[PDB]
Formats: sequence, structure tokens, C-alpha cells
Amino acid sequence: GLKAAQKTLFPLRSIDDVVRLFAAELGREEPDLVLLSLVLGFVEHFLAVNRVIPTNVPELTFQPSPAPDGLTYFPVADLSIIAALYARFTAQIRGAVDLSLYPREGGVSSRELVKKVSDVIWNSLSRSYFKDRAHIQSLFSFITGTKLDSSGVAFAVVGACQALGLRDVHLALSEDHAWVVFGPNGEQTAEVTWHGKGNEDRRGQTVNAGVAERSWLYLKGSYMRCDRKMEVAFMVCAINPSIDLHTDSLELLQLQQKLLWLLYDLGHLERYPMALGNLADLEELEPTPGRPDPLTLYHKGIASAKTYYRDEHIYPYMYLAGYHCRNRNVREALQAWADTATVIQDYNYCREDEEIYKEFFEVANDVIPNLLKEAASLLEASALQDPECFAHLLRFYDGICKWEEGSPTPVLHVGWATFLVQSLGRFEGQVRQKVRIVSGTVAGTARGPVLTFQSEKMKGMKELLVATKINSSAIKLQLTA
Ligand SMILES: COC(=O)N[C@H]1CCC[C@@H]1[C@](CN1CCC1)(c1cccc(F)c1)C1CCN(CC2CN(c3ccc(S(=O)(=O)C4CN(C(=O)CCCN5CCCCC5)C4)cc3)C2)CC1
Repeated sequence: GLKAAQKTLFPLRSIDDVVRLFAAELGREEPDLVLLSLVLGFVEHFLAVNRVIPTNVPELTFQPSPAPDGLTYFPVADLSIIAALYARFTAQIRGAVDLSLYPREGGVSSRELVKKVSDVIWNSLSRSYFKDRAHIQSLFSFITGTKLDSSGVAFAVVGACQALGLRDVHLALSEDHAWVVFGPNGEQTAEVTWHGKGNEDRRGQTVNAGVAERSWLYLKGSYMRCDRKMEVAFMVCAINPSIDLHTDSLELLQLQQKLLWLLYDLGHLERYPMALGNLADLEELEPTPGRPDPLTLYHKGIASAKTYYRDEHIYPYMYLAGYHCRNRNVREALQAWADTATVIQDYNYCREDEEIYKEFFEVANDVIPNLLKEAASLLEASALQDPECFAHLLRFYDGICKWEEGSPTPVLHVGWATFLVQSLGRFEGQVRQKVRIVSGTVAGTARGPVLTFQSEKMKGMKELLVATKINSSAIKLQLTA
């Protein structure tokens, strides 16, 4: 229910009023996910979904204020609008789940209870809508339009469980999928949403098969297990400032940035690597005085992945590579993509890993070839003269090759082979042979660049990659075999 401590902070007539609600809620023993998701969805609706201020709607008012280069109008989150939306969600869940039928073994939710709550959210959704549509992530979207994206359904099941008073059900997250964790120690797992485009319905099952398989989608079991504060962080990361393909809401960017600093300062981003990369992206767009630099924040994201998730996360390095690409730091961008491939090498490419395959396919066959092409234009009146860039390029391919080893389906095909030959060819013979590809002579210690290949394919290509005249057919045949 909504208490006085919550209601007295309403109405929210500004960005700072919304931040105050979140600061107050984060200080409570159990932060209300439903209320916080509704507010974000309400303000996102008028700031990005339908910016045209309604004429025939009374009660709904907008707050003018000075915009940094005339006026800007903020959707006033009235207590009556939000409280009615909140009451409608609560009434729906409580009315569909009869908790007397479920034996709560000392504050522990059964699989049967978690599956019923999942079935309630699932059966409420519209029969037909575009799944990759923007702004269908929040509880506002679930209540006003019965539309939720993939991870939105997972968050809604958690929100619904909290409303029923089930403190043991939590959000579980990988870098591309979401499920719930529950039980006496949070070691019980259940699928609650779909994943991919026509990849069946595994809803109600454990994530064991996905973890045992070594797919990137289940991160070999080193996935995030959210507490309530991390679920608030997820919801803030889930804010979509996109108005259209090329424009953003300056208010939603400013709101997500201020909310991410709030979460950061309380230490709730310490175990959320991708939130730190998101904050760093926001800081580069609009630096806030007294705060650390985007580079410091990207490295804090990598440090979190290393400390709490045994360095099995891809996107913290991808965020840093993104920064360096935008700023045209070729060496530092190639280094961060090679570090991404060093992580993926200990995974096996499975059916539902298309999201990360598409990411690697694009860097290896579009982004890197585009970078080295632009770098070659700059040489005609530098990074291509640096043997360290060449070693990063080879370590990157080494990771992709090793990733393919032990995989049920191939990674590298004829399409990759072409861009490897072209990318190798962008470095002169003298620069390429400065790299020492060694296996190591002695193991341990006693009281030009050097590179070691972890993959069979790059190892068998050793001499070809470094030869003055590139044997295209042989490099293509070995990469695709
Ligand atoms: C922090 O935010 C979140 O956690 N968001 C969550 C909340 C709601 C759900 C959302 C989401 C959504 N997914 C579902 C499909 C997308 C998610 C997370 C966990 C579980 C889950 F189910 C869903 C995530 C969204 C954020 N992504 C992370 C980002 C993708 N990524 C990224 C970074 C770099 C590259 S890159 O390949 O390096 C590339 C090339 N490069 C360049 O800059 C080129 C050179 C420059 N040049 C080019 C043009 C000329 C000038 C500049 C960028 C690619 C992707 C960062 C993860 C999934």
C-alpha cells in the first residue's frame, strides 16, 4: 500500500521532485518497485512517447520552467493519477492470486506460487504488438497498454510478487535475458518471459541447462542476482530517453543521470557493471561538475565485472571500446575489443546468443574495417604503423576462434574470412613482423609486442599472419575450417 511517507512527496512537478521520491524510497527497508516504475513510465510517456500536451484532459497539468537554450514543460505526476494506477495494479494481482491456496513455509515462496504470479502477468498482455518497440518496459506500459518487452515481463513478475508480500522473489539478469531467483537461499530459479524471435516457451523451468551449456545468455552462472536496490537500478537503466531514431529527451537523459548518481553514491552500482557504463556514456554527453571522468567510470564497470562476476561479462569492455571509437582512439578501441573477445573465448556459441554474435560480426566486419580504412586515409598527408594495434587485432580473432571451439554451431564463415585478409593487409609487413607470436618457453617465475594464441585456428595460421605476402586462400581456408 501507499503510505504518508510516500504520498507527501507528491506532486512531482520536476526532475528533482522525482529524484527526491527515489532518494526517500531507497532509504526504506523495502523500496516500492511498482510506485517507482509507474512514475518513470508516466514521465517517460509525455517526455518521449506522446509529447503533444493534451487539450481535453483535465486534472493532467504541465509544469513550465527555464530550459537551457525558452521554456520546457514537465508532466506533473499528481498523487491522484499515480495512486489510481498503483491501486489498479495491486487490485489486479491480489484479485487473481489467492495466497491461502499456497503454503508459505516460513517466508518462502514455492515454485507453484512463482509460476501463478508469472501466469497472471503473462495472460494480461495484449495478443499482438511489436516486441522490440521502445517504451514498453515499465509498469505504466503494463497498466495503460498491457504491453511489456522481454525483460519488462520479468521485472513485472518481481513487482507483482512484492505487492503480494513475497520478499524472497528477485530479479535475475544476464546481459541479454531476465528470470527470477527465489527460495530459502535464492538458489531456486524460474523462467518467466520469452527470449529471442520464435525460440519456444521455457517459462516455469530452471536456468540450469543454459548455465551447464556455457552459453553467454546464462553467463556460465555468474549472472546478476538483484536485491531490491539493484531492481531500482535496473528500472533506472531501463529509462529510454529516445524520442525517435535520431533525437533524445533532454529531461529523461538528465533524470536517468541524476538517478544513476543517487544509486552510485549509495553503493548500489558496485555490483551492476553495465549501469556504470551507462553513467559514463551520460557523463560524456553532459559532464556534471565534481564527478569522475567517463573513462574512470568505464574502468569501474570492468572492475565490478572482475570483482563480483569472475570477469565473465562482455558489455563493460564493449562500453569502453564504444567510448574510444567515438573519440577515434584506434589502439585503445582495438585493445578493448580484444579484451571483449578474451572474455567470450571461454564460452560456447549456442542458438540463443545471436545478440552477441551480431555485435562481434559487426565489429570484425564493419567497425574495425571502417576504423582501419579511415586510419589509412590519415596516413596520406599512424595506428597502422603501431605493431600493438596489430597484436590487438590478432588477439581479437583468437578469442572468436577459441569461442567457436566446442560450440554446437560454427561462428566463422566465408563472410568473416574476407575482412580478416583486408584488415591484416592494412598493416605493412615490417609492422606485422614486429609482433612476436610465442607459446612461452618456461612456465612460472623463480625466487616489439609479444602475443600468445589460446585457439587452435590462430596457432595453425601463426607464420601466415606475419608473412610479407599474404596467402589469402590459406588464411581464409584455416579461419573457415
Ligand atoms: C545499462 O543498461 C541496461 O542494463 N539496460 C537494460 C535495462 C532494460 C533492458 C536493458 C537491456 C536490453 N537489451 C535486450 C536487447 C538489448 C538488457 C539488459 C539485461 C538483460 C536484458 F534482458 C536486457 C540492455 C541494454 C544495454 N546493453 C548494453 C549496451 C549495448 N552495448 C554496446 C556497446 C558497444 C558496442 S560496439 O560494438 O563497440 C559499437 C561500435 N561502436 C562505435 O562507437 C563505432 C565507432 C564510432 N563511430 C561510428 C560512427 C561514426 C562516428 C563514431 C559502438 C555495441 C554494443 C552497450 C545491454 C542490454
